[PDB]
Amino acid sequence: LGPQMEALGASDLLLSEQIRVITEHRYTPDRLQYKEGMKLADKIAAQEAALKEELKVIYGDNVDVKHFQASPRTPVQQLFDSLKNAAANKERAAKEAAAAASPYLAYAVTKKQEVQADPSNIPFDEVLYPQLSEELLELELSDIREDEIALEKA
Amino acid sequence: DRVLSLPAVSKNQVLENVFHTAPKAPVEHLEKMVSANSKVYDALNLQSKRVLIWQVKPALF
Amino acid sequence: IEAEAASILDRHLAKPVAQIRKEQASAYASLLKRAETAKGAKWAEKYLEDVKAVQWFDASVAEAPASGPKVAA
Amino acid sequence: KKQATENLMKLLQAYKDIGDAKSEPLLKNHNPRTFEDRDYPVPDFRTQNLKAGDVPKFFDTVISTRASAAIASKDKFWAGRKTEAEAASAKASAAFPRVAVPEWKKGKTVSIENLNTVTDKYAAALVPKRKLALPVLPEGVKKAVEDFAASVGQ
Repeated sequence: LGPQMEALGASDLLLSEQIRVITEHRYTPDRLQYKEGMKLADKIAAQEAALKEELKVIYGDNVDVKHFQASPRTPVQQLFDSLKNAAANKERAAKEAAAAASPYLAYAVTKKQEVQADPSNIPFDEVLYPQLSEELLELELSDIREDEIALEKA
Repeated sequence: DRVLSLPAVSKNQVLENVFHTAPKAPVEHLEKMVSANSKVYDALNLQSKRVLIWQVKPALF
Repeated sequence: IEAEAASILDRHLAKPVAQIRKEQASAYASLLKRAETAKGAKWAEKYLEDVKAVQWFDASVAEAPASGPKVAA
Repeated sequence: KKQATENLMKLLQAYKDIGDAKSEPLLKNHNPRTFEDRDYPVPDFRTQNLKAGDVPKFFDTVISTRASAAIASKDKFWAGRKTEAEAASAKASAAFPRVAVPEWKKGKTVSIENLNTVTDKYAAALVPKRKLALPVLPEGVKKAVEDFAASVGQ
């Protein structure tokens, strides 16, 4: 089994770099599913850059994106990461509105920060679109269920 | 031939047919109209440092 | 002149802004060096004296925009 | 271009109406797994005269045929959905709100009290249409409970 001795989410590598060592192990490069597996590792590495950039503004540059890919932060931890940078966010907006080029732009960098610093304005896709986030759950629950039917047949 | 009972459409081909277009940000309409209305402020306000009112209607002195 | 300016504007409103600013900065800078390479000609000194007088007009308006340019009174 | 954008916005309203009349899931028709036939007669490799290295290339072209026929069946859904919504797009309402731009008259100027209420309309759409009421503890009540613990000596 080799790389398949540990689960898809339960390694120490990031998920995009684990899909690569599972696909290199299960298939030879001749195969179709090697090509479709290395392309999936690009769609997941695209989601790990977009998660690094989303959390770079809070946890620094050594963000440890593996911890938040596996277990994302709850709506309460998104709140307490808003509030633990809000004092340096309200003071950055006040230092930028003072040095904005015109009193149109000075109102625009405070009105944007007055909306962006409120944690109730963080868009939760599960709160906004409830039928979408359940169906995005049943894309991965149906991918697993197809691997569980293959083992019940075996 | 157990692989022929798996769904032939890949996990990749799901993620590129479900997430086909990069979605429009909520804030990209603000920060694109604000930078364009900052030129409406500059040229056309009467308190801006670069008004066009002395360039298009020259003052009678 | 109304029909020429409406034709010049509609050709210009169909451009992206990055094209416009560098088409005009190319045309402004090419026309300065035609007045700067002109050695000692009276029109070239009067050309660059009026570029200095436009920049006075933009600077005098920036000091008080509800007033306008500053005249000697 | 204003009419093309009103046609597109009326089309995307027609897509949303006839997909909410049919009550279908959001991700169902964009998922090409749902257009795949699982009851296909599944060609047996033992009746196709394959040599030693030839079986994985047989498996790839049974898969990529059945995957191409599910994508091309998804395209036939959406091409039939398009003509269903373009028929209702022709009979539509076309009462959309306009883009908030600052009011500029012919020879007049633009007030900053109108440039700012336009910027309020941009930052009032930055709030989500349904949001978690994530409570920040104000300092008016976080000190009225801190010193109540400090009057007891905590």
